[PDB]
Amino acid sequence: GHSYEKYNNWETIEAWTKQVTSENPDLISRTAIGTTFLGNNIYLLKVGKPGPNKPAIFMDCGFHAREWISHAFCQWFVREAVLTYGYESHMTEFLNKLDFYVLPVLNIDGYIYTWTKNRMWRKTRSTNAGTTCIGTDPNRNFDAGWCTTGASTDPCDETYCGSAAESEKETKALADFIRNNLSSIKAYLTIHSYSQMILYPYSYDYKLPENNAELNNLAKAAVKELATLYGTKYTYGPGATTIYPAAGGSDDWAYDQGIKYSFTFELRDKGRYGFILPESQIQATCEETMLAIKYVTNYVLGHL
Ligand SMILES: CC(C)[C@H](NC(=O)OCc1ccccc1)P(=O)(O)O[C@H](C(=O)O)c1cccc(CN)c1
Ligand SMILES: [Zn+2]
Repeated sequence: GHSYEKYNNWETIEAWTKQVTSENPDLISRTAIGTTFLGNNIYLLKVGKPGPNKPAIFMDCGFHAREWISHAFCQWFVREAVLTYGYESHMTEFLNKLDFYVLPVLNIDGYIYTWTKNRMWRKTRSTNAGTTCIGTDPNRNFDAGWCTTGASTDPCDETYCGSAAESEKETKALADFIRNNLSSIKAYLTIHSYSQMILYPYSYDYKLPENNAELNNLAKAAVKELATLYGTKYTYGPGATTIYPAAGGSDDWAYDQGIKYSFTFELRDKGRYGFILPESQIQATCEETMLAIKYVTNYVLGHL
């Protein structure tokens, strides 16, 4: 069975996407936006009070297989949306005015692999010509300074950038969806762990984005808000200087598509448990992250 306070395997998350939609058709629609290399269904949940010509925020989780708290957050977010709509004024306004496109797990094949074989797997599970080595790093696979820095051209490496930008079915599916909905998508949020950071462009170069001041102020306010709940301290800034250079990232790509609010979240912790964050921290991690996500949503909505 599914639990919001445990890590759930893909079979369970999939059944959950169907169940939560079936139980809340007036707040959620489910579509598949493509298949993974191994033929799993890439679900996208449109969360919001349905209506004509609404703006949108796009959020994905599960780019990287071992970052289990990421997957857990997208599920937590959806329950908060459906349970508090109509009761909590902010979420009610959010869902009335805009849609959240929530992609609960992008790299499903890798996620399944962390359950069945190797808990520390990161990449996709696609084959590579000429080698037995498996997988591409999805967050090096976007057309954003592709493979120019902080990425490897070797399929056997953890940061393999792929045979070409969008070579992976999963990243092509995500990019295709965003390109087809650029007019409506006002913010792009991509959830990773760990490090307790909010990052914004750029990661493929040390150059700063045109609205750097605004993004910094927004990130600063969001981390302050997150800390109000349990005292958890986040840092923030441009990807390249705040953590390390990493070309081909989805946040940089989305930004260069014209989505002016583009953020990578790095959730708990700072290395004590790393990727193996105990289930006993899921609730607190998700609740504080909610505050930051809602702060950003409120800001974006107020600036349309
Ligand atoms: C502990 C976190 C920082 C994660 N990093 C990570 O697992 O690094 C593994 C690694 C292994 C070998 C070489 C280089 C890196 P992740 O969430 O994967 O960091 C991402 C990424 O590497 O895709 C990240 C790092 C820097 C900037 C961005 C935003 N574009 C995103
Ligand atoms: Zn990651």
